[PDB]
Amino acid sequence: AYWVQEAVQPGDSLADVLARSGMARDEIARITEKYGGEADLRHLRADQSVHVLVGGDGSAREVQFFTDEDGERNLVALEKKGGIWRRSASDADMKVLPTLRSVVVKTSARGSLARAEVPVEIRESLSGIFAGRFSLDGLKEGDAVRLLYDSLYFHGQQVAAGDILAAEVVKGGTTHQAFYYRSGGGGNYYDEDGRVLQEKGGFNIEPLVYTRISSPFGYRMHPILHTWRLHTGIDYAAPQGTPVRASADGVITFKGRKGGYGNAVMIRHANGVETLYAHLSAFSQAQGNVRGGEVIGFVGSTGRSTGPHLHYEARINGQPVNPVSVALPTPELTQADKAAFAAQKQKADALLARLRGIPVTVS
Ligand SMILES: [Zn+2]
Repeated sequence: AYWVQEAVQPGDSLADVLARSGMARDEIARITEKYGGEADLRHLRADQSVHVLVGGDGSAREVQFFTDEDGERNLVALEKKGGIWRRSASDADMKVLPTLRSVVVKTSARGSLARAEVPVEIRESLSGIFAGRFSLDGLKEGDAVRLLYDSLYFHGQQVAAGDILAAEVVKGGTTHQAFYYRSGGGGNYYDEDGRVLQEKGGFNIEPLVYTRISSPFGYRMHPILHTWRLHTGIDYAAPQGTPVRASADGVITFKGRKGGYGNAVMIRHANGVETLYAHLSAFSQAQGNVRGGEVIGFVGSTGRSTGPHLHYEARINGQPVNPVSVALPTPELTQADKAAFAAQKQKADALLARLRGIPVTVS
């Protein structure tokens, strides 16, 4: 038994990829007939590789791939049980593993990170996190990037990257650090002193007054089904018609129906950052240039939505990232939180510090 990963090319159906990985047409039919009516298997996104576990005989035992809907990515994990295709449904299937990287830039940050196999999710989040302290494209030969992040493994196969837990960038001899601190939304990023990393202006407001965050950005395991789903933004539950505001100055690049996002507004900000405001009930008169705080629309349940909520999504260079401390203001910590933060960051700091003493990429 051994694994194979077949890269998804634009226009590929699940069948095309499985066929190209050498799987028999009969086997492909069985998979498409059984799950083709629960997820789009006819048009997969080419941002991944389909994983297939092939037994000694040469027949498939397990297939792993992501299906996409506007606002989410569902891990379709199938496995033969008694020779019958079933959805993997074990809370032991996925492991979330801490991963550490130390990269020394040769010509560019993004290229050196790409070479070290740092996933695009992580490269673009890193760029967003330090935006207020320095630009990532400004790193030169000799500069260094150290990362501690969650890596998601399904039956031993790395399928996705989770949150950055800690990051250190040494630029022109200056050390910049960011630590993830959490205590129903995710955490926030603070520097080594528990202070906000973001610039004075930029993203100074949440896009609305809301009841509660019904779903943060990130990978979540379904409590009963044990299936995995990436939420590509934050769902803020709020009453129908609640005003929605541009989180920062920018230019509106889209206003209208956007598939499963329903009524949506897209804003282009600086630094390749875009914000998306989805499921709106209505638009405002905002057009072209917008100011942070300007009303751009109103909460609804248009598109793929059960109840009223704003789906808020941040994209850096086209990649959806966790909006916290990137396209949202970071709340300042109280002296109490600063203490709890200092204690919680000691483990991550020890790891970054140990790799600092190494003058080349660790590999
Ligand atoms: Zn959503």
